[PDB]
Amino acid sequence: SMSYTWTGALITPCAAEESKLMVYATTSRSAGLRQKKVTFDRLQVLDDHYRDVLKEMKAKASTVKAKLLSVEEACKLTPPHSAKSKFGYGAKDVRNLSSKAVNHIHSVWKDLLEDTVTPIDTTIMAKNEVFCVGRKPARLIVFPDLGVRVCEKMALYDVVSTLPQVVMGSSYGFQYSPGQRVEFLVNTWKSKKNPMGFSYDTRCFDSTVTENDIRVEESIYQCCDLAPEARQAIKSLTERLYIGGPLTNSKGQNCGYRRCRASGVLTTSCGNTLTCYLKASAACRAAKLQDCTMLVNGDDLVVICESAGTQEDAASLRVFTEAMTRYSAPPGDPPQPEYDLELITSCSSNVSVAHDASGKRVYYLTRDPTTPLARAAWETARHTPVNSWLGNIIMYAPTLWARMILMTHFFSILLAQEQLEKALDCQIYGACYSIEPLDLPQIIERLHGLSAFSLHSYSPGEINRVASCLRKLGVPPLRVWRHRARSVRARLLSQGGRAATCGKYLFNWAVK
Ligand SMILES: CN1CCC[C@@H](CN(C)C(=O)Cn2c(-c3ccccc3)c(C3CCCCC3)c3ccc(C(=O)O)cc32)C1
Ligand SMILES: [Mn+2]
Ligand SMILES: [Mn+2]
Repeated sequence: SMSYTWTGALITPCAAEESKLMVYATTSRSAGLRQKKVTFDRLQVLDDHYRDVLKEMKAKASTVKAKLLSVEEACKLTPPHSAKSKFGYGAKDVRNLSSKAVNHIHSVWKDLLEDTVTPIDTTIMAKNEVFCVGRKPARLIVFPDLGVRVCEKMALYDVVSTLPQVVMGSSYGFQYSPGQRVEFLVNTWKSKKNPMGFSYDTRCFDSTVTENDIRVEESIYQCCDLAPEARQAIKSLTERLYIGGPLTNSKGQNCGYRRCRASGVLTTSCGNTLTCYLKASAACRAAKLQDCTMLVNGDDLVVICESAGTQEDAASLRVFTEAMTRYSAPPGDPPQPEYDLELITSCSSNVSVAHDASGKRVYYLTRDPTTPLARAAWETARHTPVNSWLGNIIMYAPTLWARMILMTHFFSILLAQEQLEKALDCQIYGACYSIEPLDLPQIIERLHGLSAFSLHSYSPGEINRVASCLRKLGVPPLRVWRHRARSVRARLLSQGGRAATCGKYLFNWAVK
């Protein structure tokens, strides 16, 4: 059946958008191009590999016990900036246990227990994301009302935060920090006698997810030891929200129908991950890949295995891709075999090497600096909820490009404007922090270790990538950034106390 049906009505904005300040942002104006790409008929033929894998997943999920969150708990874990409800309350009311929000949530819950059929309304919107130079359309976000989003947490928060790591073990990508991800990948690579690996990424993964996939996910969740009420709500949520439902735009008009994965529900990330893991493990078996190890974050997959030779590997990946296509998930680009860990890119990121103070080799996670640089450029002009600059400084703090350019530029703009002690909002790992720039040294030490302030002798490929990137975007080269940073460091050190600590740790690399 069709991933989507459309009525004719447009996907409309809810606010003042802006598609430029080179660097652009996606808007609702481009939503029609996205609608085209994500609209198609799915075909799926399962086989005994798929079935054998699923059976093993269920046997693991059957050892998981999960509880209901109370309304109260679910209210307290609602994110502070999520969309206000149609029925008269917002995120802030939910979190402060307003009687209006609580009585309406209890009523949504009771309706889920009592009605297991009526499709549930979702709003469709175009996501506003900054990119770099061609132009890609806006991604679509599809979410139900806030009261339903609280009930999803009641039914499933304990399941989605416990089950996946038990079912997928070390392949569950979301349990790792960047350093931990690197350690998994490097250890896996070094365990093979002749390592080969590849990344796979599915072409419109949300749209490839079928009704059967979503029902299979529910059946995994029902292997858990759950309270009766939980089982009924999870079934009712599966039938009324997860498999499909109607879409309505920001102006309350009927946009169409969805018969595929919603991007804006609690189970999206866990479901996608479980479903990809299931099809990818089955596809490794069809392909007959030797000593296979997988890392999965949504539909981003790395596989690392024993090479069987050059032409053998190339053919084996074709058989893998064929199997994945039969299971409903063709790739955006065909996967390529790699014999260098550094060349495998997934979740937009890759492993690279540098040296610590003692001269020990140290592996760290990096990425192409183009999009992060563009995004930080945008937040120099405008101002966001997410502060992607700061998040990137935190997650990629050991990288050459974050230390030399991102850290430098932003502590300079902060000295200039005297905003050192002003806290900034910052979305990292699905949660919104209030970050004080002088807190960074401690945050980076906690996330990456002290070696992050001390790494040198980076790999020549990484240095050249940063350098080509600066040149392509019009930003000063690295010699300029070393000079500026000597200046920024000097100032911070004059300011004493905590700002002196920033200068000492964050810019120790600039000293002569
Ligand atoms: C004539 N030339 C210099 C003045 C204005 C400039 C406009 N451009 C292309 C930029 O500003 C590019 N750019 C950009 C930039 C612009 C667009 C996309 C990506 C980076 C940045 C970002 C780098 C990372 C921190 C955030 C600013 C930037 C920083 C400093 C400087 C600088 O010249 O000192 C330039 C930077 C063009
Ligand atoms: Mn994809
Ligand atoms: Mn992906």
